[PDB]
Amino acid sequence: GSRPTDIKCSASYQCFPVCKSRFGKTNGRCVNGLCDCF
Amino acid sequence: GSRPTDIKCSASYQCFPVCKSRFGKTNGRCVNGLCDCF
Amino acid sequence: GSRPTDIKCSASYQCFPVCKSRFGKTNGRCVNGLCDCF
Amino acid sequence: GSRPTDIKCSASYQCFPVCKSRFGKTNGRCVNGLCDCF
Repeated sequence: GSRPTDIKCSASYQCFPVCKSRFGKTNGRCVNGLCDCF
Repeated sequence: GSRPTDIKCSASYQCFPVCKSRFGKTNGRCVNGLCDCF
Repeated sequence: GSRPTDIKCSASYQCFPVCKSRFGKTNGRCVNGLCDCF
Repeated sequence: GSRPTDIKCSASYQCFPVCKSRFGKTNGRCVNGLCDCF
């Protein structure tokens, strides 16, 4: 499933290292100012 | 070959985590406002 | 425990590659303008 | 000991994914607007 985070963002490119590091996930999206990982 | 994305960018440095995570590619380029991976 | 860096930042998303590269750590936080890793 | 790049940057945090992807290197520095890796 998806993993929402508390990491703030303004663009989805910013979410890829977070999503990889924290959850081993290879897809990230910046959704309402927060990284969401899937 | 190259793998285009829907990830918006304003500089090529932004594309490296996306290109690595999604496709295992070691180069990203911001091309017409979108990340391209190779 | 935590490992400080002198890598400058304005948001915590920026610190994830730094913390991974330097210390193998999967959490980064931008704390007073510098990456801190844990 | 460094590996220079043609990747444009404004801050050293931006160079960590570049340096990892291209050269397997765990340190990046933004030097005169370009990523340098070591």
